[PDB]
Amino acid sequence: DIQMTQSPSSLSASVGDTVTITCRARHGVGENLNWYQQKPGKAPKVLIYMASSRQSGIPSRFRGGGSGTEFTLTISSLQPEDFGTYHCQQSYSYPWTFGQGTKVEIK
Amino acid sequence: QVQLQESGPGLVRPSETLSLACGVSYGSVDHYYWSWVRQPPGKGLEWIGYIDGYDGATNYSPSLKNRVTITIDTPNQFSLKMTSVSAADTAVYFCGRWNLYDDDHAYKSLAVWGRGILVVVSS
Amino acid sequence: TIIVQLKESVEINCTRPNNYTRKSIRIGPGRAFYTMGEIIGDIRQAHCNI
Amino acid sequence: EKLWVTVYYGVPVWKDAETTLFCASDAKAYDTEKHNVWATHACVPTDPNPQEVVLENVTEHFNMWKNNMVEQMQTDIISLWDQSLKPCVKLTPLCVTLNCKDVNATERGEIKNCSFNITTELRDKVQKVYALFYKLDVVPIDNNNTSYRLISCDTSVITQACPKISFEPIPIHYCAPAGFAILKCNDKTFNGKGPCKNVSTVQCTHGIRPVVSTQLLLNGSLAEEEVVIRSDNFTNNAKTIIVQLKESVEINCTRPNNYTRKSIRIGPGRAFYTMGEIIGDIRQAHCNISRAKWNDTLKQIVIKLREQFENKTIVFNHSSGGDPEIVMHSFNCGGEFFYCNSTQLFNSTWNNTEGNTITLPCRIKQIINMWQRVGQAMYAPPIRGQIRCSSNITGLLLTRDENGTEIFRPGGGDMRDNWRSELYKYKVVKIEPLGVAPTRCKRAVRRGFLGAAGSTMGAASMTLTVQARNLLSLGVWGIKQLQARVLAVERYLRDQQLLGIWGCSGKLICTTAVPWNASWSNKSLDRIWNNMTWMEWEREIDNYTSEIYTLIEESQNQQEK
Amino acid sequence: PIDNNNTSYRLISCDTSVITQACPKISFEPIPIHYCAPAGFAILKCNDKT
Amino acid sequence: PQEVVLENVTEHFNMWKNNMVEQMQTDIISLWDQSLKPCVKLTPLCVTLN
Amino acid sequence: REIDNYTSEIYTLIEESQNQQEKNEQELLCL
Amino acid sequence: PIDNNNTSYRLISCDTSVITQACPKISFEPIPIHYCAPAGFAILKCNDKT
Ligand SMILES: *[C@@H]1O[C@H](CO)[C@@H](O[C@@H]2O[C@H](CO)[C@@H](O[C@@H]3O[C@H](CO)[C@@H](O)[C@H](O[C@H]4O[C@H](CO)[C@@H](O)[C@H](O)[C@@H]4O[C@H]4O[C@H](CO)[C@@H](O)[C@H](O)[C@@H]4O)[C@@H]3O)[C@H](O)[C@H]2NC(C)=O)[C@H](O)[C@H]1NC(C)=O
Ligand SMILES: *[C@@H]1O[C@H](CO)[C@@H](O[C@@H]2O[C@H](CO)[C@@H](O[C@@H]3O[C@H](CO[C@H]4O[C@H](CO)[C@@H](O)[C@H](O)[C@@H]4O)[C@@H](O)[C@H](O[C@H]4O[C@H](CO)[C@@H](O)[C@H](O)[C@@H]4O)[C@@H]3O)[C@H](O)[C@H]2NC(C)=O)[C@H](O)[C@H]1NC(C)=O
Ligand SMILES: *[C@@H]1O[C@H](CO)[C@@H](O[C@@H]2O[C@H](CO)[C@@H](O[C@@H]3O[C@H](CO)[C@@H](O)[C@H](O[C@H]4O[C@H](CO)[C@@H](O)[C@H](O)[C@@H]4O)[C@@H]3O)[C@H](O)[C@H]2NC(C)=O)[C@H](O)[C@H]1NC(C)=O
Ligand SMILES: *[C@@H]1O[C@H](CO)[C@@H](O[C@@H]2O[C@H](CO)[C@@H](O)[C@H](O)[C@H]2NC(C)=O)[C@H](O)[C@H]1NC(C)=O
Ligand SMILES: *[C@@H]1O[C@H](CO)[C@@H](O[C@@H]2O[C@H](CO)[C@@H](O)[C@H](O)[C@H]2NC(C)=O)[C@H](O)[C@H]1NC(C)=O
Ligand SMILES: *[C@@H]1O[C@H](CO)[C@@H](O)[C@H](O)[C@H]1NC(C)=O
Ligand SMILES: *[C@@H]1O[C@H](CO)[C@@H](O)[C@H](O)[C@H]1NC(C)=O
Ligand SMILES: *[C@@H]1O[C@H](CO)[C@@H](O)[C@H](O)[C@H]1NC(C)=O
Ligand SMILES: *[C@@H]1O[C@H](CO)[C@@H](O)[C@H](O)[C@H]1NC(C)=O
Ligand SMILES: *[C@@H]1O[C@H](CO)[C@@H](O)[C@H](O)[C@H]1NC(C)=O
Ligand SMILES: *[C@@H]1O[C@H](CO)[C@@H](O)[C@H](O)[C@H]1NC(C)=O
Ligand SMILES: *[C@@H]1O[C@H](CO)[C@@H](O)[C@H](O)[C@H]1NC(C)=O
Ligand SMILES: *[C@@H]1O[C@H](CO)[C@@H](O)[C@H](O)[C@H]1NC(C)=O
Ligand SMILES: *[C@@H]1O[C@H](CO)[C@@H](O)[C@H](O)[C@H]1NC(C)=O
Ligand SMILES: *[C@@H]1O[C@H](CO)[C@@H](O)[C@H](O)[C@H]1NC(C)=O
Ligand SMILES: *[C@@H]1O[C@H](CO)[C@@H](O)[C@H](O)[C@H]1NC(C)=O
Ligand SMILES: *[C@@H]1O[C@H](CO)[C@@H](O)[C@H](O)[C@H]1NC(C)=O
Ligand SMILES: *[C@@H]1O[C@H](CO)[C@@H](O)[C@H](O)[C@H]1NC(C)=O
Ligand SMILES: *[C@@H]1O[C@H](CO)[C@@H](O)[C@H](O)[C@H]1NC(C)=O
Ligand SMILES: *[C@@H]1O[C@H](CO)[C@@H](O)[C@H](O)[C@H]1NC(C)=O
Repeated sequence: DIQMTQSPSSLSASVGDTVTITCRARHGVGENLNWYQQKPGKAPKVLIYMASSRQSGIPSRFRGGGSGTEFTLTISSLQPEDFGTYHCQQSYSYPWTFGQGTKVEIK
Repeated sequence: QVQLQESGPGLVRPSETLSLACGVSYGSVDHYYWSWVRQPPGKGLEWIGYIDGYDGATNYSPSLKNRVTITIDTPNQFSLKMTSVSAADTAVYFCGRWNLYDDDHAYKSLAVWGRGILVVVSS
Repeated sequence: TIIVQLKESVEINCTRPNNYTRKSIRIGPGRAFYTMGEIIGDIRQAHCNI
Repeated sequence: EKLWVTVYYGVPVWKDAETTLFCASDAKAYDTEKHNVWATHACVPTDPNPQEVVLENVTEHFNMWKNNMVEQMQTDIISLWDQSLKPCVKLTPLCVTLNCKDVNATERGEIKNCSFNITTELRDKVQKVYALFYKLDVVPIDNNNTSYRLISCDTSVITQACPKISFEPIPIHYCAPAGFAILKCNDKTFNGKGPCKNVSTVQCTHGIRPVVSTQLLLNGSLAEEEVVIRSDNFTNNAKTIIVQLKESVEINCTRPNNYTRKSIRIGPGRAFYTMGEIIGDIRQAHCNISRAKWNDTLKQIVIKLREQFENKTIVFNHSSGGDPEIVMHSFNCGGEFFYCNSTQLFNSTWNNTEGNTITLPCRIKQIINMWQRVGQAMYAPPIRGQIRCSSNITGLLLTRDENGTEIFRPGGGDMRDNWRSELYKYKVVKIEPLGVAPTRCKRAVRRGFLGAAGSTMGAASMTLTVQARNLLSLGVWGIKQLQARVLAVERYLRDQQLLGIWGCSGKLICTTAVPWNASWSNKSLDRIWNNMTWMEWEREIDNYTSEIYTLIEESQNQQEK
Repeated sequence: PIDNNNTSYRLISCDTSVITQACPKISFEPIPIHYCAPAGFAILKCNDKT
Repeated sequence: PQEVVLENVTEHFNMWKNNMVEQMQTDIISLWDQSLKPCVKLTPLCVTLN
Repeated sequence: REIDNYTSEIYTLIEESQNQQEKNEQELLCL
Repeated sequence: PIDNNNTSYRLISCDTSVITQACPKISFEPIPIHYCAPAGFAILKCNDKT
């Protein structure tokens, strides 16, 4: 039961800038961290698989990276549709826990 | 493109058993880890547990292990039975498919999600 | 072999109208065979329009 | 008063760079039976003369948290481990249901006696055998009866380590290839990030023991003056706090049981080595830490943390409950893999004597998922005999998590955090010996390599040969070494080709016909040849460097010929 | 032989090694091999009769 | 073959520490393993023989 | 073999005194 | 069809080789590839329209 902390807990940015979201595991987990995008009222969509790789259909603007305890999601050229709550997940050890998530608003 | 849809009662009493079904539309319950994840209002996601498809073996989160039974009742549907609910269990419950075969795109990530059913525990 | 290079291209629209579904049959730890399960909809011939 | 550009070959100027490094070992350090997992037989024997040239007037910014040497060492350790385990027995026939009975000591079922039905080398014969397994290696299947399965067999293929492959750490030296150098920070109490005043140049580093352990660093090296708290930001508790100790604390770990080694033949050419019978009684594996020494170690750590974190109360907690591979202290010694609860070491509040020894309980696990990776697993074969570890505690990895207090816990991230503890003093730099400076003409104590780096341009120009001499000279290390040699040759040959075009291939210093443009640097020769170092000079004309070379090719030989 | 005086046998060394069949197309005829030093090195030959 | 006789050169030869022999053995073993590698394994053949 | 104990000394002298000084004396003599 | 029986069938390639499954993550979409001269060589291009 690895506890996850995400930072910042509340995020806002203008259209077109580059933003980062940091996910921290209480224990080292190698590269086994997923990232999901949850739009309000909808189920989450998978964005990043093993820390850095992308899902087909997801534009190259969503880049992952990191290993061990520090993982980041970088969203370049942020678009209006990229609004909602981002979650990180630990695939390394069961239970596959999640962070509380960071809300991203469009200004 | 396989899709999943949760079905069940919206309200359960504080001492009854919660029974939620998940149907599969454009597909069937094949050899993936079929699982349930909880989202309490205002909180992040919590894993409930998964059941395999190759065999009937299941694996539940330890903190809920003694309160959760998951079985498959038909090739196009499986269900979560969570006993002894409490007020703390009010949440949106999501059904999903955990992909574990490496040669696909999700080496270990819930890759097919449902829409989510809101279950409220109240008197 | 006679290689013919055209001045203008010809548009070819090829379609596989059948949808199908995909099922995983496990072969061993961490590995599976991916095959078709049940066909959804009518059976229609794949074809190309020139 | 007119100045002309002069080309100097052998300039002691270097820049931060990443490159592939090679390994060296002290002597063979093997008996031809150990076949060390780190492939030390393929490393170049070390040079008995370590060089070590102290650079006067050189202050260099070091950053242990962005050091490429750590990422490269971690990559090399993973690659070597995978290459070593690859040609070994794959335990695919063992994904069977185990019928396990608890072993009753004369623990609570820590060792289980599991019987199962597998094939023999003859394939058409099926044998019933039994073996002893640790509780952590067997997971219940279906209901709560005696049926068990191996912890990872369902998702990955467990590879049995070849019994001839030793896991004993032997110090490994990371030398840089020709054309590159390693700078070492010799400050007694280096913060881990920032300028270092006492900088030395050494082609190789000291021996580093590739010890795989968590929470507490074993062996390695100690601090010279005091306990040093490194970390990165400190305010951000997400970063790992690396603590280097001044004095070692002796830790005596042991496994007292005397198991047999039963070889069960699995298939043609393949055998499974497992635990057979238990000789003597069953006693718990454990680890002894002197209480007073640990007490003073924490006293020093709390003092340093209090200084860093202001006068707050420091409270040490143990790790959260969970899978032993994640939350327990772990190490490998004697060939055996130990996991210890490590809860008696971080259980105190320091604010502002029951026993003299801390005995930690430990467990043995044979199926190990190392490097925080899934999809592959190793089975650790039985060693036979009692294990004596007798290791040194030389450092800690602490993490941090509200009534005016701060909570620290044993922890850390991936193995890179351990390598930083040894690699915090080293930086890799690329040598660029070719520099240009104005002179008046138209067309010593034998300091070691880069010893003139902190000197003025004058007098430093009298040591060009010293830097010039160091531009030259099928597994993981073989191909990487061949690539490094070819790339060093290409770099040297490219510099020689540039000099040949300029007509300076036979000259260390050559004067060209290109006048000095005052827009490049409106400075007199006294302002250039004195006061400035070659590093500062190359920085000042870095944005104009490409222009100077163009003029040399555009003029001089292009017209002189 | 296995199973004492029974007619059961196994192939030799099966229990200790993985037997690889030599490809029938592979010839074992010895062909003289000359060893040559890399450029920059040399081989000295002793011509003393005894 | 060239072959240059070295006048006035007396040299010390020692066959028992000659690296050329170890190098030849390594090459011979590597060649056998290379040749046998792309061939049929007889693992299924380890059966009880009557 | 006789010079094998002084070879590094001779090489150190030749480069140091013959090519880093010839190249400075020539640099100064042009004037 | 592997027998006179009109309900027996086998994979087309089974009888000659083991069939390797393509990983679904692998995309077969063609991507432009450029060939570049190595050092020591040059690539000439003919620009004659016809
Ligand atoms: C000659 O050139 C033409 C023009 O470029 C080529 O025609 C294009 O062909 C590609 C496919 O080869 C096609 O791209 C698809 O368009 C669909 C339109 O909706 C998309 O839905 C589809 O997306 C899927 O594939 C992408 C490939 O990476 C994924 O990124 C994406 O997430 C989708 O993934 C689905 O499919 C993959 C299959 O591998 C699967 O793994 C996933 O799980 C998921 O099911 C593609 O983007 C272009 O649209 C065509 N162009 C036009 C203008 O129509 C033509 O093919 C070339 N000739 C030849 C012989 O190849
Ligand atoms: C690291 O950095 C320091 C600080 O910059 C350098 O120290 C300077 O070094 C230069 C070169 O040696 C010094 O300049 C010389 O100073 C001499 C005076 O010092 C002498 O006399 C005192 C008397 O008290 C003695 O104590 C002392 O030891 C010296 O013997 C001058 O005599 C020199 O001039 C002569 O030589 C120059 C050579 O170019 C000629 O041009 C002159 O005509 C004349 O013959 C010269 O000025 C400088 O003073 C030092 N600075 C400081 C602050 O100490 C280190 O050298 C440098 N280290 C390295 C390895 O680069
Ligand atoms: C930190 O460094 C210390 C040393 O300073 C190190 O402790 C050493 O560990 C090694 C192995 O872990 C010990 O070596 C063993 O010593 C016994 C003594 O009898 C030998 O029998 C052992 O031989 C085994 O392996 C052989 C080869 O396979 C077998 O033939 C044999 O039967 C045995 O299985 C082996 O040599 C060494 O003695 C200790 N040193 C001391 C002083 O006790 C410690 O392990 C290092 N820390 C870590 C975490 O590695
Ligand atoms: C292919 O054959 C299988 C079995 O022969 C069919 O699966 C059956 O589908 C019916 C649909 O009503 C079910 O009631 C049966 O229980 C299924 N049987 C089995 C064994 O799975 C499948 O539908 C056929 N598919 C096609 C496209 O013809
Ligand atoms: C583990 O179980 C096996 C049986 O599966 C035990 O083996 C038998 O042990 C008894 C008493 O030691 C012997 O009389 C039998 O001859 C053994 N049978 C075989 C087939 O070897 C084994 O002793 C148990 N081991 C432990 C440590 O409890
Ligand atoms: C396949 O599915 C699509 C979904 O839009 C549908 O339009 C199409 O008709 C289906 N194919 C056939 C052959 O019915
Ligand atoms: C091709 O042409 C036929 C003509 O009947 C039409 O029905 C079909 O839809 C066309 N296919 C596509 C892919 O446009
Ligand atoms: C398999 O092992 C069990 C013991 O767990 C034994 O009772 C059973 O007979 C074995 N099966 C065969 C076919 O020998
Ligand atoms: C710098 O480090 C070297 C390492 O040998 C040491 O001898 C020297 O005294 C140190 N100098 C200072 C000023 O710390
Ligand atoms: C452990 O510490 C003692 C302290 O005296 C020292 O002598 C010994 O060499 C150290 N061992 C290692 C492996 O660092
Ligand atoms: C350290 O962490 C704090 C947390 O608020 C952050 O604001 C600050 O920028 C960080 N500093 C560095 C140097 O990373
Ligand atoms: C362990 O058991 C073996 C069994 O042969 C015995 O020879 C050896 O002395 C035992 N060792 C100890 C330390 O009891
Ligand atoms: C560890 O300390 C305990 C204290 O009771 C002692 O019995 C045991 O023998 C010691 N073990 C070692 C390996 O020194
Ligand atoms: C560890 O064992 C050695 C054996 O010589 C002993 O000297 C040392 O005091 C022991 N240390 C601890 C902490 O038990
Ligand atoms: C260790 O330090 C704590 C600090 O509270 C103290 O209570 C304890 O008595 C000390 N133990 C020893 C053995 O010095
Ligand atoms: C950490 O230690 C404190 C006492 O210092 C204790 O109250 C607290 O519950 C511990 N934390 C956890 C998570 O158990
Ligand atoms: C460590 O020991 C304590 C002693 O109370 C126990 O509660 C805890 O569960 C143990 N933890 C592990 C991970 O074994
Ligand atoms: C921490 O020390 C106290 C001292 O009273 C003890 O009661 C407690 O059990 C210790 N905690 C653990 C986890 O052993
Ligand atoms: C000497 O170097 C310093 C470096 O900051 C610079 O400010 C100063 O102007 C330089 N002096 C000359 C004469 O170039
Ligand atoms: C010496 O060696 C040369 C090698 O060419 C050979 O022809 C000649 O006969 C040798 N003579 C003696 C005396 O061994």
